[PDB]
Amino acid sequence: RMKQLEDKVEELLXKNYHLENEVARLKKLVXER
Amino acid sequence: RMKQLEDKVEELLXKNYHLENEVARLKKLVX
Amino acid sequence: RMKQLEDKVEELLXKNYHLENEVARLKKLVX
Repeated sequence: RMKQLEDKVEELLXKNYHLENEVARLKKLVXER
Repeated sequence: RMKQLEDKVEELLXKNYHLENEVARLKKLVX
Repeated sequence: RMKQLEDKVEELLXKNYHLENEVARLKKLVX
C-alpha cells in the first residue's frame, strides 16, 4: 500500500507538471511576446 | 503515519483540483 | 522509506506552493 501511495504521488506530480504545461499554454496565448 | 501521509496526498489532490478550477476562472477572464 | 516518502510529499507541497506562485505570474498578465 506504501509503494500504491508513492506511485499516487508520482499521478500527482506528473497532474501538476499537465497543469503547469496549461498555465505556461495560457501565458504563451496571452504575454511577454 | 502512512495512512497521515495518504490522507496529505489525497489534500494535495483536492489543492490541485482548487488550482485547476483558478486556472480554468482565468481561462474563462481571457472567454 | 517512510521518512523518503515524507520528504516526496514535502517535493509536492513545496511544487504546489511553484504552481501557485506560475498562477499568481498569470493573474498578474490577465485579472
